[PDB]
Formats: sequence, C-alpha cells, structure tokens
Amino acid sequence: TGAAPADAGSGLPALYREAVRTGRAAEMAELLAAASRFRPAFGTADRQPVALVPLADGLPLLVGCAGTAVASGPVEFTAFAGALADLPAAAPMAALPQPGFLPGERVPATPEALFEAQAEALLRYAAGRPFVLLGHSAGANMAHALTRHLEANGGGPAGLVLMDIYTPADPGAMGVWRNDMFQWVWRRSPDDHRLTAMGAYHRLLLDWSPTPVRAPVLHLRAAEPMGDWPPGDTGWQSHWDGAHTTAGIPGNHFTMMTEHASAAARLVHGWLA
Amino acid sequence: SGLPALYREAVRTGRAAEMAELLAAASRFRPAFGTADRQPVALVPLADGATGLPLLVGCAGTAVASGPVEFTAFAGALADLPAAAPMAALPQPGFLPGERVPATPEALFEAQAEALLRYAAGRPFVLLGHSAGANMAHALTRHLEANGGGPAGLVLMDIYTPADPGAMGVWRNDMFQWVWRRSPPDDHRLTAMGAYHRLLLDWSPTPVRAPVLHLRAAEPMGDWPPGDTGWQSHWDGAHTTAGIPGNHFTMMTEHASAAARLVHGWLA
Repeated sequence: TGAAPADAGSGLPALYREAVRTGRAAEMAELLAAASRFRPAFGTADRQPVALVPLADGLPLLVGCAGTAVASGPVEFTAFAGALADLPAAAPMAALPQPGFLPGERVPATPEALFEAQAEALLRYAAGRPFVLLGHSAGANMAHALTRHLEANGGGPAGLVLMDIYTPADPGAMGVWRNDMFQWVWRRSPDDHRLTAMGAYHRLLLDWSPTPVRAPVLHLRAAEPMGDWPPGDTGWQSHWDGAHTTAGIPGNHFTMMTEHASAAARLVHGWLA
Repeated sequence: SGLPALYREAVRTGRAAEMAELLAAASRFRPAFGTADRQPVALVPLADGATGLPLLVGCAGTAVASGPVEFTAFAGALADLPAAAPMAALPQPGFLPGERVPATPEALFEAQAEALLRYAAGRPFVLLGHSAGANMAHALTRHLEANGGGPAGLVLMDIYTPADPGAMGVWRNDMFQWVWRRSPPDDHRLTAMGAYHRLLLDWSPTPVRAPVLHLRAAEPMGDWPPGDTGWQSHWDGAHTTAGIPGNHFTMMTEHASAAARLVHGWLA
C-alpha cells in the first residue's frame, strides 16, 4: 500500500527498498534467488576468468574472499588491509572476488564452476607460496567452501579464518536480523545486476553446510549483537566447534570489520605461522 | 539489465511459465490501493455516438501492451459502421507511471464501477474484453450484478481460465513473445502484469446474468499437434458463439472489423 511514496523507482532496487521498509527481507531474498535463475551463468567448460586484487605487502599469503552482499567486493577488506600493512613483518594480502556482481559478468552455474575458476586464479597468484584464506559474514561461508574444494582436490590453505559465520539455511540470529542486514548493506554501498548476483549466491549458500576442514580454523566473532536479542543471552553468537582459536573482536557483525578491523588484523597477525 | 532483461531471457529460453510466477511474486512488493484509499479511474472515449444502442465499454487486458490502445483497430471499424453505438475503454490501474496496483478485486472494481457509472450518465452499457481483458470484463460484470446493477451484455473474446488455461498454458511463451514486440516494456509494466496475474489465477468462469456474446479465434495462434479443436476458447451458455478470422491476436488486429460488424449486429 506504500511505505515511502517519495521513492520514484520501479526495478528490483525499488522493490528491494520496499521490502526492507516493510520488514520482508526474507520474502525478498527468495525473490532475488528465484530471479537469478534467469541470469546467464558460466559452467566449468567455459569458465569466465577471475583476477585477484592486490591488497597490501615470513608469513603466508593472506587471501580475503569477498562476501555475497550488494555492498561486497574487494573494498570490504581495505580497512583490514590498511591496518595489516603498518604492522611489522606483516603478510602480503590479496582478495578473491565473487564473479557476477560487476557488469556484465556471468554468475556461476554451479559451485564447481566457481571454485575451479577461483582456484586457478589463486594458485597462479600464489605460486608455491603457502596461503591462508579468510572471509567475513557470507564471505566466510564462501571461503570455507573454497577450502573444501581445494582440500578435496589434494591442495589446500595453511589455515582458514572465519569471521562471524552463520548457516544461511539455518540462520539463527541472522534470520531474526535479516531485515536489519538488508538495511545496512544498501546504505554501505545498488542496481539490478548486483541484486541478482546476491540472489544467485544466496541460492548457492542454501546448499551450504557447516562441514569440517583439515586447515586449522581461526574463528573471530563480534562482541556486540548487530540487532536486539530479546532472550538476553549470547545465543545469537557465531559458533564453530573444533576451531583452533576462537577470538572476540569489538564491534558488531559489521563494525568488527570497519571501525575495529585494527584488532582483527592484530589477532590474525599473532595467529599466523 | 533489470526485470525487462530477465523477462526476455525467460522468453528466449522457453520459460515464460516461471517468469509469470516471478512477476507475481515481485508484484507483492508493489504499493497497492484499497477500498479506503481508492485510486481514481477514468474512462477513455474512443468512438462517439453515431439509436437506441448501449455504450460499449472495452475492458483493458493485463499484459504489457494492453490498455485503451488495444481497441484502436476495433473502434475505427466500429465508427464507420452505420448507426454505430458509442464506445469507451476502461484501463486497468497500475500500468502507467506513478500508478499503484489494486490491493484486492473489491478495490479495483469499486473504482471501475464508480467511473463507469459516472461516464454512462444513465445509458445502458455492454462490457467487452479480449484475452485476459475478457476475464476482467467478466469479473466486473459479476461485481456490478452482485451489487444491484450490471451490463445489458458482455462480450468475451477468446477467454481462457488462467489457473487451468489449456491451450493458453501451451502457448504462454508465444504470448509473452508477441506482447513484447507489440509494445517497450519497463519494470513498472512487468510488475503490473504480475499483480494482475496473481488476481487472475484465482478467477473462475462463474455464470453471469447478462447475455454473453462469445467471439473466438478461427486459427491456432501457436502450433497444436493434437490436430483437433481442443485449443479453442469455450463458453457454455453463451447467447451467441461466433468465430472471428485470424488467431488470438490478429482477431483484434487485421480482423477487428469482422469482430465489430458482428458485435454491432448482436447489439441491435
């Protein structure tokens, strides 16, 4: 019936805005996931290329896998990389993008086509150097899956850093806060292209499950809830059984990797090698 | 790219079925008008009174190139038949910029009924629809008759049942392809189409009191392997049932004068 008549758009962005204004992020995410079925997609035979984006320069290569939100891309690491740079003996860093958010890239048809494409960029960028993968929010899901694929094919990273991971199919607090997230990722920045990419990766991440990896895991989790939590406990918190190290980072699900990315850089640094 | 570019990919790949489902879903985020906050509807005059014939009111259909322009071929023929009845078109709210969609069937039809009865100024009228517009002319006849009025007639052209469309199920993709070329569809027309798909999927072919002139296409728009007449529009209990030259679309393009000579004679 109309939450903000002043808005004069009509595409998916306007429909997106009207979803978040009326508390229907879940309904909208499904819409976007169904929409991505009509985006051309690349498969393993004709993989579109992927280029890692340099981020900074005894430690292994650090590789940040971009998230799958509209706000996501290499940019999301730049505070972390900048804080990482001015550290003594700091690792060199790169960034793995998720293809399709930029024009006019295809999304993957399958996870195998994605990880085959990201894995060839990765090994070409790293040479024989050991690497450690990292990712935050949905980028944490994306980095664990790439890990699965690397290890399954006889390779792998030296360790896996997973900042504030949740299960998309079992969202816990991240479902309760879904509309709150959709709010943030817009303002942080969104066209139809980026929005259907988010839809396609959301479809990918409905088949995701919290399965083990060989690589030692570092699990960073925010100190503050991003939304409100009526139960009043820390039941909202990200979890990872069998993590080598679990470490709290000040800030919330997002501000841990902006206003407080300095502390994450320091703890990552003290954990490597 | 947007919903225009997804729509064409769906049609290019034979998936107009999923595209109608998507737009139905996408439309549930369109701002809507209820009966309380009604969006005004205005009739579009097409042909002047040339009696004592009733006013013909075509009901606009629900696809992306529907509206009062779909009655230009028909209304031109009508205006050069001798002693013609006048005619106006009734648009469907939500397809033009800045317009909202109807929240409920009740909201749309109270808006339309208001407008239509204003414009008539006492004159009896005949509701006329083609394709999904037939379902809308029917659904408004039901609404009016339920509330103590109604048209003196109803003209259903090539009406199918959306939930169980038979041949229009088979040909949905040819439908979508043609309605695009006829147009240039934007997000706002695709999302309106979707809103009207949602309401039409609940539509059933209930009987009406007014006499029904049923007009149907001679030719199968798409191919029909069965080789029989199971592709044709079907209205049991119609007053009159006439075949009109052409297929679902050209029956109101090239052969509109055929439809209009026939309507004209049926009315008088």
